[PDB]
Amino acid sequence: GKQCFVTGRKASTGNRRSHALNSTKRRWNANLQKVRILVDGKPKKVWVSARALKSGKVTRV
Amino acid sequence: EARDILKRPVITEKSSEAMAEDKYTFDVDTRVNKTQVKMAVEEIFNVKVASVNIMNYKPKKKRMGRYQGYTNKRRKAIVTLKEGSIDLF
Amino acid sequence: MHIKKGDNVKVIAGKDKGKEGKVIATLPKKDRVVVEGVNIMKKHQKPTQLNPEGGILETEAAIHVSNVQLLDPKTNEPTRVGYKFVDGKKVRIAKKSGEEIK
Amino acid sequence: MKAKEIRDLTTSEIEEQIKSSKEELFNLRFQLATGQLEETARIRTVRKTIARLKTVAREREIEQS
RNA sequence: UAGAUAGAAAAUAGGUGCCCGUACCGCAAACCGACACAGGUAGUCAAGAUGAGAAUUCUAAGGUGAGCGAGCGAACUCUCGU
RNA sequence: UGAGUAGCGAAAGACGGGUGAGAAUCCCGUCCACCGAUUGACUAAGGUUUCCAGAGGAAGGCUCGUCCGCUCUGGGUUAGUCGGGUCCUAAGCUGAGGCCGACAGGCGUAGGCGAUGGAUAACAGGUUGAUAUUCCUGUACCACCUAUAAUCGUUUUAAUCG
RNA sequence: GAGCUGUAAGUAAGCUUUGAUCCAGAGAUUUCCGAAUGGGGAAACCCAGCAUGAGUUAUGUCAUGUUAUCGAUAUGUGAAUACAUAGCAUAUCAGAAGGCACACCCGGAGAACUGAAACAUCUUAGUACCCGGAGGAAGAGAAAGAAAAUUCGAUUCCCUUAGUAGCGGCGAGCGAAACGGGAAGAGCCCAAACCAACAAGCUUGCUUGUUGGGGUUGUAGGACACUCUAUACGGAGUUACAAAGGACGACAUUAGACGAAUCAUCUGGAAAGAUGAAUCAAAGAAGGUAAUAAUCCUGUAGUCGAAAAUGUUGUCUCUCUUGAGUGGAUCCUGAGUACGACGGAGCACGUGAAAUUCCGUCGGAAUCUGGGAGGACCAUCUCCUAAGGCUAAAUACUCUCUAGUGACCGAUAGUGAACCAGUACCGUGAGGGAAAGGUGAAAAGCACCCCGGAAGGGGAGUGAAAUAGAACCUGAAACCGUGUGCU
Ligand SMILES: [Mg+2]
Ligand SMILES: [Mg+2]
Ligand SMILES: [Mg+2]
Ligand SMILES: [Mg+2]
Ligand SMILES: [Mg+2]
Ligand SMILES: [Mg+2]
Ligand SMILES: [Mg+2]
Ligand SMILES: [Mg+2]
Ligand SMILES: [Mg+2]
Ligand SMILES: [Mg+2]
Ligand SMILES: [Mg+2]
Ligand SMILES: [Mg+2]
Ligand SMILES: [Mg+2]
Ligand SMILES: [Mg+2]
Ligand SMILES: [Mg+2]
Ligand SMILES: [Mg+2]
Ligand SMILES: [Mg+2]
Ligand SMILES: [Mg+2]
Ligand SMILES: [Mg+2]
Ligand SMILES: [Mg+2]
Ligand SMILES: [Mg+2]
Ligand SMILES: [Mg+2]
Ligand SMILES: [Mg+2]
Ligand SMILES: [Mg+2]
Ligand SMILES: [Mg+2]
Ligand SMILES: [Mg+2]
Ligand SMILES: [Mg+2]
Ligand SMILES: [Mg+2]
Ligand SMILES: [Mg+2]
Ligand SMILES: [Mg+2]
Repeated sequence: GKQCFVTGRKASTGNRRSHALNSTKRRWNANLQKVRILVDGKPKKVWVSARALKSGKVTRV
Repeated sequence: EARDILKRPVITEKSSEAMAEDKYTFDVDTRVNKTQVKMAVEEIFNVKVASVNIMNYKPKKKRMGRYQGYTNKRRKAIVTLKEGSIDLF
Repeated sequence: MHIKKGDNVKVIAGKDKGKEGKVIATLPKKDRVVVEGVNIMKKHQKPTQLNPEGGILETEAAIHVSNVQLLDPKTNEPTRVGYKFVDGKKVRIAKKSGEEIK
Repeated sequence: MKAKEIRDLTTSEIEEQIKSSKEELFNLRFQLATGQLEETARIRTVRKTIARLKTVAREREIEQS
């Protein structure tokens, strides 16, 4: 139950592939970072993706 | 509710011996307590109750033809009178 | 049923075909009727029962209602029955004479 | 007693009638238990009388609201 | 002790005190074993003679004669004695 | 079919008198034998009416059956004090918020539940076909309530509760 | 409209033309458990708080109501810590929860046996199973489309294209779409530019934010400027396009009513059969009646009917609401987006020359002289206008109700279950899971006598039949008996 508080960015499923094209299930996890932002006008430590943090679009306070 | 607390009198050999001892046996609502039984008897028969003993009887297996079943579970109270008497007849 | 307790009917089917009699009981759930003197059965009555005397008792057994036919009050012929409404009341009408059965 | 007479009665009269009918039913049950009741249909008659009394009382306390 | 409030009670008299279980089997024919099945089933009590003893043999209190019998008294098989 | 064959599940019975349509098999009696750290008496589980009385003999009972844990009919279990709850907690279970986790969910804090343990007031005798520390007799004890109270208190208190 | 108190017989006591029973609409009651919600708990039990009331001298006892958690919205108070923020407390809410139709839909996650005559890519298969979310349908949907002509003009679904083009250890296998023909059809609302009001920063410049207006696009549209048109005249509407109501009517559903016409003889227990002579038919569907009935019954064709509730509808009401054109100076037209790289996935397409589409990570545009697509890619041409949203119908399925149908079964079949079956029985449990229909037209179900304790039988009687006597229609075979001709 882990996802980006801002965008909902979450893990997905797919395959690991060998050179012989054998397939096993794996996940791609989001690059979430625990940051303190303003939630409902109050500070709160939430999970935010690096991309949602990129370009200062989220105010860390 | 007293007329609901008391269901019917019990008429058996043991119950008749008890009546000789001034003890009256009733089938009572399965949910009531000893105190409610005492109060109901005092209200209905205008007697003074010395004490009440009470007991539960399980449903009894009973058969009729090929159908198996059970009797109703019973709650039986035995009321010892302090003053007065009860005429069941 | 179109036949009713007390009606005078003719038996049109059975051993008693041709007999006439009074309807003394009806069984709506079985579509049967009991007619005086019709369909006599001999039942073995035990004297040991609540009736001291016993033996063979003869009594009318019920007959299927479609085996009896109402008699026309005028012509005394067996007749089917229709219904009219007179001042908001249903009246049984003999289909042969048009009279009112009752 | 039928619903028409019950509706003729007043609320206090309905309650008193319920009390007396319940007392009668209790006495009937005790006679039946002791083996002194031949007229057993009275039990059902009184039970339905009580039901009708309570039905009319409920109708009144509903229509008041 | 922090706290609470005018009132507290040795005694005397009187009164109130619910619900569930309670039968019966329970080293067993009633429980677990498909059976009225030589198995299994925690705990308590447990007399006399003998004896170290709760061993041994015979008895007490108490309980029981075991849910097919009657003959015969071969081989053979089993259990037992010489 | 095998075949009226294997079997009929550890053991000591005998006789008399009954009953009955019927008796080795039911009842009663006498004698005999068996267990007796027990085949005796309790009692926790488990079972769940099998308990008692009257009646029955199709089926069940490894035979028989007049009998039965079987069939039918009607009965039988009584508590302030016994065991459990209205007391306590162990392991363990659960678990507001909370932490974690694709979902489902997992973990876990306060808090709860939870005896196999702690606390906790009644004993002897009598009595039924079938219950008894439960009914009855006698004599007790515990908690609470109402009234009257020797006595003590009467607002920093000082009796009292805590 | 005359009987009735279920299966279900009996007895009893009763009810009913002053209208029972029974049928349909509406209403009342509706114990306890169960999401179960005062707390607990081994479901159907136990133990409480608060308020009010009953009862007692009082206690004990009882009755009714209320008391879970989360969510949302208010109110009060408010730590470390000053301000106030956790927190805490109170109030309101037809807010949520749980169930299921083993179906259909969307999504998360996702096998293996198997096939490839082995096996790993591949296949089975995005299937089974699990989980979340629904709805009566869902999903999709008004072109950043399909194409390449006289172009078409949202989506969905059917036929066909076609086992084609392709994909593929180029193995096994996998497998389109466009066009063409059909069902059904319906189109819309925002964001932004700009305008007005309000509030903060107080340049008290005019920046930000809220509300309302405006606006909605490719034939580029809109703002903006200008010119006509109207304050509901008209138009539209609760199926999107805004959202609640009201009146009357119609129809339909949920009980019902009427409804034509046959007699005789023979056989027979009984006639509907046979024979003879009739009749009706908008009715010759069907079932029943003592054997095979258009005319005996229930019905059928046809016609009629509703106090009440429900549903679908029409008209009024109600509600909402301007609609066009010209101009090219300026402005707006969806950004961490499109897109790229790496790693995956999805596209019929297995990374391939791989467009077209999604996910993770990292980088990262343009602004109408713009941007996307036409299967790498560039140019030209052509078609479109992404990065916001809504939308009926044609399509899927059936736990269910109503009316019907079958060259479907007929008791070892058909459901596992024609019958008291998800029962008996088996298992700690999940779970597995049977056997078993037929008297007779009518119960007329054998009075009475005899042997027997009974069971059972022999008579007698009922009945057409008892050789129909109770798992009682027929009654094959295996198998078991008695007697006997030949041996
Ligand atoms: Mg008790
Ligand atoms: Mg006891
Ligand atoms: Mg006992
Ligand atoms: Mg042991
Ligand atoms: Mg020894
Ligand atoms: Mg042999
Ligand atoms: Mg031999
Ligand atoms: Mg032998
Ligand atoms: Mg033996
Ligand atoms: Mg016994
Ligand atoms: Mg025997
Ligand atoms: Mg939680
Ligand atoms: Mg204990
Ligand atoms: Mg005893
Ligand atoms: Mg293979
Ligand atoms: Mg192979
Ligand atoms: Mg939809
Ligand atoms: Mg007719
Ligand atoms: Mg004829
Ligand atoms: Mg026939
Ligand atoms: Mg890639
Ligand atoms: Mg592209
Ligand atoms: Mg090209
Ligand atoms: Mg164009
Ligand atoms: Mg649709
Ligand atoms: Mg079957
Ligand atoms: Mg057959
Ligand atoms: Mg079957
Ligand atoms: Mg026959
Ligand atoms: Mg037969």
